[PDB]
Amino acid sequence: KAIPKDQRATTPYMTKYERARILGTRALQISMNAPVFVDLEGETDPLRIAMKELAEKKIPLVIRRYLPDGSFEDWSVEELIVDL
Amino acid sequence: MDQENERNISRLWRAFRTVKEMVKDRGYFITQEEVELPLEDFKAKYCDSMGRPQRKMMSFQANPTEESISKFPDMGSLWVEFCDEPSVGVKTMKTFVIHIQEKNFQTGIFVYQNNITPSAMKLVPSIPPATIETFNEAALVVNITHHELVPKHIRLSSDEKRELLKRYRLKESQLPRIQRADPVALYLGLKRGEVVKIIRKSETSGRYASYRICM
Repeated sequence: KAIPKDQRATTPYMTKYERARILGTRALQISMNAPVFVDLEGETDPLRIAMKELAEKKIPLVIRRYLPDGSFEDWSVEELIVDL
Repeated sequence: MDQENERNISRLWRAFRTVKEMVKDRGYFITQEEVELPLEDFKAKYCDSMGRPQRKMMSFQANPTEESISKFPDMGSLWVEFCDEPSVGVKTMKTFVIHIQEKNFQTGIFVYQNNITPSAMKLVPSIPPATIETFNEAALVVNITHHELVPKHIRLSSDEKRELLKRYRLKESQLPRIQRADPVALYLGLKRGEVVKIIRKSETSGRYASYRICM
């Protein structure tokens, strides 16, 4: 039921799961001829590209982490600290 | 030569200590000294000239501590009762069920010997809001809460209780449970709907605190 960008108690870090699904969804779009936001310095494999987009923080996605009570927090991929 | 009666006095004495300690943990003013009443002083201060103990005079009253009242305001006084009759009867309990109700005692603890008549047992729930508790001496000869495996149980105030549910954002049904007739809940006179913070040692972290709501 929405939670202000402030008062977020959830981890600043990306979960292995979040990352896995983000790399999976994004790779699906790349494989379907969807535009890429990172300079393709050779890479051709969609996932390999998706990963490059994650590092350079150019994936316009948002994770809606729901809490067991129904409420939820909204974190942007860009915002999430990636270290797994 | 004092045969059975000898080691029979020691049991009434020990159980008396458990009742003192129990009342103290509930939040009533009691001297550590009184709790550690040596056996010999007991045999004197509570026994007649024959070797037999007079339970009638062991009974006492307990008052909430200043500290206890700061959290639980509705905590009135307490009355403990040691019945001289082995098997309590309806006529015997009635006198008790009235004593409490009369002196406006909020809680009445009835400590009996062997057992009580099922007839008399159905005389407890009959003087709201004052509640009456029963304890078999045998079950008090030892304080269970003094056992390694038994961690610290702390009755929470309705305040803390609200605070608890608010932060973890939980329904009452989502909290771990503890049976009403659970030995420890019986010890702390827990009432349905009440929450207890359980502070236990952990080999994983230092301490770990869990919660249980009395069913």
